[PDB]
Amino acid sequence: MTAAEHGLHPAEYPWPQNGMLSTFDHASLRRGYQVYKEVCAACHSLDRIAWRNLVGVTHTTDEAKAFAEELEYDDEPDDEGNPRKRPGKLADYIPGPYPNEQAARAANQGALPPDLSLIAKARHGGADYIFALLTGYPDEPPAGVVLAPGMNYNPYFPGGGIGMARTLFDGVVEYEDGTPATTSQMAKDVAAFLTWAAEPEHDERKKLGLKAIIVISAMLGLSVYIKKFKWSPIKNRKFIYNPP
Amino acid sequence: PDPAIALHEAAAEGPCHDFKHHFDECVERVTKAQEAEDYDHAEYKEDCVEEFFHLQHCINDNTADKLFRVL
Amino acid sequence: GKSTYKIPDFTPYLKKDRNTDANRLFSYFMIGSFGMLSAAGAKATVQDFLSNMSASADVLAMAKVEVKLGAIPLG
Amino acid sequence: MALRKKNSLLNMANSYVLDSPQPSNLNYFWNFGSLLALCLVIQLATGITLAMHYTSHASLAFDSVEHIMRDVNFGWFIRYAHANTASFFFICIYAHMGRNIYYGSYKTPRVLPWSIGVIIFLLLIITAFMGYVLVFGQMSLWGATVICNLVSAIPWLGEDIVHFLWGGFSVGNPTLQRFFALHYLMPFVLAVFALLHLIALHTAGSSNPLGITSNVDKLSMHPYYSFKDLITVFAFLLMFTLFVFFSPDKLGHPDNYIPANPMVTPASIVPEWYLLPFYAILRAIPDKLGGVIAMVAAILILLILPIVDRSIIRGNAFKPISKLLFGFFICNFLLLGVLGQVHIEPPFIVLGQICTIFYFSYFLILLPMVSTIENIFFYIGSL
Amino acid sequence: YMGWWGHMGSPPQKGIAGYTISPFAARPFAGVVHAAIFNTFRRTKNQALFVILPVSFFYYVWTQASEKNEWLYTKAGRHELAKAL
Amino acid sequence: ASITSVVKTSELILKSPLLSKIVVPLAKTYVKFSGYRQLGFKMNDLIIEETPNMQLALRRLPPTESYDRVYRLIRATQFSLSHKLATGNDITKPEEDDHYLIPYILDVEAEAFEKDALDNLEVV
Amino acid sequence: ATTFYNVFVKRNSAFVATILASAFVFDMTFETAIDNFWDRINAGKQWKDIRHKY
Ligand code: HEC
Ligand code: HEM
Ligand code: HEM
Ligand SMILES: CCCCCCCCCCCCO[C@@H]1O[C@H](CO)[C@@H](O[C@H]2O[C@H](CO)[C@@H](O)[C@H](O)[C@H]2O)[C@H](O)[C@H]1O
Ligand SMILES: CCCCCCCCCCCCO[C@@H]1O[C@H](CO)[C@@H](O[C@H]2O[C@H](CO)[C@@H](O)[C@H](O)[C@H]2O)[C@H](O)[C@H]1O
Repeated sequence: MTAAEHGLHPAEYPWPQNGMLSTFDHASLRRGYQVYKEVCAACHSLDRIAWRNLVGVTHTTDEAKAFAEELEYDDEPDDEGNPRKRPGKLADYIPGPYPNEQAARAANQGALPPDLSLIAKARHGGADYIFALLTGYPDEPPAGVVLAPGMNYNPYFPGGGIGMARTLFDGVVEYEDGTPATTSQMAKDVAAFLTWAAEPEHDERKKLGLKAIIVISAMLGLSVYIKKFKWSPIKNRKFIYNPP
Repeated sequence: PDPAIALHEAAAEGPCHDFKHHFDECVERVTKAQEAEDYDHAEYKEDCVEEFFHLQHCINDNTADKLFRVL
Repeated sequence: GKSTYKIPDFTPYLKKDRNTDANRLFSYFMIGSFGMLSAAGAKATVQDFLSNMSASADVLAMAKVEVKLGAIPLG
Repeated sequence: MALRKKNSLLNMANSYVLDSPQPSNLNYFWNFGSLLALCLVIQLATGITLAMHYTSHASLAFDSVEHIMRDVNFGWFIRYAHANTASFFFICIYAHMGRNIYYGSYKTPRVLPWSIGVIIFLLLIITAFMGYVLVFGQMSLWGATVICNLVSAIPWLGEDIVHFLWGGFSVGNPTLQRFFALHYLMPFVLAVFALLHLIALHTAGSSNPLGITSNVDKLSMHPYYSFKDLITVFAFLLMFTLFVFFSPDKLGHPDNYIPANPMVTPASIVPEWYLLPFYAILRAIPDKLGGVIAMVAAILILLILPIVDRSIIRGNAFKPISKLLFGFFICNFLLLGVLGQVHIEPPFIVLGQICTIFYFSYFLILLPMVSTIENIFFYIGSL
Repeated sequence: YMGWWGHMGSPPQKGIAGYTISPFAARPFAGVVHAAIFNTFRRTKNQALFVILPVSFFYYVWTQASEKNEWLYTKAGRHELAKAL
Repeated sequence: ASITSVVKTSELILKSPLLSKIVVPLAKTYVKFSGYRQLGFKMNDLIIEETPNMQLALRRLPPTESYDRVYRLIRATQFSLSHKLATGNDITKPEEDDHYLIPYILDVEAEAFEKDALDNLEVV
Repeated sequence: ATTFYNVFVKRNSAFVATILASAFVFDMTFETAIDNFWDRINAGKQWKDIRHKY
């Protein structure tokens, strides 16, 4: 297959979470949530994430309750069996922009924007692919490329023509921590946030792995000593043969 | 402004200059070929995707670490 | 080569202090450490693994029912 | 008389794990048998636990796996342990089978444990294939579709058999629910056959790296091989830890994190890595039925090693030419694996055919010829 | 072809005296450094060709095949690709 | 393959001058690279024994030959488990690599094959 | 060494009790040690480090 059909392979960026002992940067996760909420969430759902998931990762209990309480969710029917709405709770999932696929495609010239909850695991490249894609729209497609109508050129996307246009531009978001919201900074934060959304156990998993590595290595060393200790009578055995 | 704009420009003029030239030459050829008539009824239409990939791959190798250092 | 009463040479391996309590105690320290890490590793493994059967996060979220009181009239 | 010998139940355990007389010179490649037993124990424990949280209905399957990852305490670990140990199971089984082929473990008097072993290997393949479908991601669905359609090649009744397997006209909910029930069962069948091949082996005992009798010099299984097994258990657990905790998705396909969609076809539909050599063999034959037969024959041909090896000596330790041929056979098997996941393009099409011919000619031509000539060289060379 | 302890199926043994010492009396790691360096080197040197020859051959075959495949799917390889299909 | 087969084919080769000129040097190199002599084995110690015919041949070994074979097997097993090679007098020299077992197995197989033939005789 | 052997090692009941008590101590202390070390190598990155802003 041609390189174009594969898509250009994203660079390996030095993410904070790269590194056997490294967690996510939670300040970046919080900023990335804000990019999700203000830019991506217009077209993309994050359906696997509940408000409670943000608590103690990016937000306090009160902030997350406030986000939930601003929305309306379907309640159980009232006593005459008529539909009712309630305010959101921490157990509720973050609601998506569209009621069904047909509505989603109608708003995006036929293309269906995927749910982003697993996108960092569902694409080769992970955070690097998301970062490369969001920052990799050239001003002009390479001479000779004919884009289908409603397609945008992006070399990281296989085949080159993606139905999503460039969306991150310097200062589309105003970060609440005073960080300069440049295209690169926003792409880095939202890629970090999406990686967390795909693998929220990441920080705990790598710490438990460090404990396991240490214990298992010590046990491996001791098991070698013990095996050698027990085998030495066999290894050291000597014979004298006197032919009968 | 976006730190990447300057880093990418510097890498194209510097360590990735040979690749930049090939991309430039390619675009010149393709544009000129599109200008010529009976291009629409040609068998093979050349693009510059390959050259573009070679250049971008090169820029990324010389920039990725620098860019994340200033974010 | 012929006499079986002449023990083959074991001097490359023999410890001088083979009959001492210190000598045995060292090897039991190694065995004991191994048993200790195996016990601590088993305990960790069992506890973390079996915890899958305790109420999951979504179940724990569906507990603690909150009820308003403004809606409820007197009597 | 000691209780471990006198009581019939204790004596069965005793005969297999304690007083069992072993050769005194087994090398570390005799440790894969206990690693395979460990993988089987891990897969049973993790698999039964996943079954407590998984839902086999197609509307909920993929989401139940996400619930395991996200909500169940340690669910991420149990899921990653189960998925990675499936790969480790195949690494250990290829090592165990490679040991058996190099050291002549298939020769008399061990033809029966070897022949039951070949069935164990077939059951492991089926077990792993059904388990992979249960996620119900894109690779799950499309892998099930293409692999189950190979049955359509069976003449006359093939199409009918496929619809019967699927329980419908395509891979869907009926297929997923039956694969769950069979995936749960098949590991128990596998454990029985594993036990059978050991009982069959117990009549001759383990072979050994020199290929000679060990009846002259036996060691108890315990404590010698118990403590030697602990070393490779902890080495395995270190590898397990590195994948499960630090790189849990290295051995997987990202497309399996997209929910199954019968409309969109993924760019490349490949089996899991451990099935790749058999897929390359199937591609090599242009005919559909031809390809299926070749692929099955590639596993069943292991049953003829007892016949085609004409050597008067067991195993390769002392056979320089056989060792070279074995080296080429193994590397060819790895190349077939690689070719199983490339695109169907030049020049890999022809290369796959040449590697397929080499694979079969090992059994049919080279091993019978080389083993015949080495017999003559040992005789003449030592006169 | 295997009996059990006391009747294992060995031909009659006679004339061999076997000697060994207690695990507590021995140094388990005696001669470890010599073994780790010189013994491993000897054992590895004697088996090296049986690994190197097939691995190097099949790696070269792969390398040539993968480089050709890559070249056929470039612009330069258009014509050769057309013939190859 | 039967020892009978191997011995007969070898004798065809040793008869042909051309064939022996090219095969005998190869066979000697093969034996050197095989390396069984470096564990103190003789070639015949390596022959598979778990067969009725071979068990009968081994029972017919003279007691001395039998006791020496047991020692070579035990000694080689101890070299194998220690990852050492024979040194000095433990290495089998080419002149010691005698076919002590071949005559016994050839007689066992001779009778076994005659019995198979005679089980299929047809009175003419 | 004799004393230590006689008290903690000679009886297997005592040996196993000492091993289990040591495993209990190891488990608690290792937990605390790793927790602190993990917090130091990942300093300023964790929620506990930024929580004070909110
Ligand atoms: C107004 C529309 C719109 C906005 C805003 C938007 N997207 Fe998308 N996105 C799409 C559409 C449509 C697709 C599907 C494109 C296709 O498949 O051709 C898509 C696809 C993607 C993909 C998958 C590309 C692939 O490999 O399949 C990722 C990742 C993505 N978007 C992330 C983002 C992130 C991160 C943001 C913003 C911070 C974002 N999107 C903003 C419409 C949008
Ligand atoms: C030899 C034993 C086994 C092997 C090789 C095996 C293999 C597999 C594989 C490859 C998968 C797909 C894993 C993934 O990528 O997510 C899987 C999934 C699964 N297996 Fe097994 N398995 C075995 C035993 C069992 C047993 C005994 C059960 C008992 C029910 C079981 C239950 C499951 C379940 C519920 C899933 C789906 C959830 C998931 O994907 O994690 N497995 N298995
Ligand atoms: C679940 C999978 C398996 C398990 C748990 C298993 C376990 C074992 C064990 C414990 C032994 C004795 C120790 C050893 O030699 O390693 C052994 C020996 C053997 N196994 Fe397996 N095995 C499995 C699969 C296979 C397969 C697939 C084959 C063959 C294709 C096979 C063929 C043999 C043979 C021939 C022996 C005797 C080898 C010898 O000692 O010379 N086994 N197996
Ligand atoms: C053979 C079985 C014998 C009966 C034994 C019964 C064991 C069943 C008890 C399950 C106990 C789980 O108990 C609970 O475990 C988890 C780890 O799993 C601990 O959790 C602690 O470590 C984990 C990682 O290990 C972190 O995710 C967590 O933030 C931390 O608090 C809790 O502090 C503890 O209260
Ligand atoms: C490896 C998993 C551990 C569990 C063990 C497997 C359970 C099922 C094994 C039972 C199958 C019967 O297995 C059979 O048992 C008897 C006694 O137990 C063994 O008999 C062997 O040991 C006993 C004494 O130990 C002797 O009387 C006998 O001469 C000898 O052959 C057989 O060699 C074995 O083939």
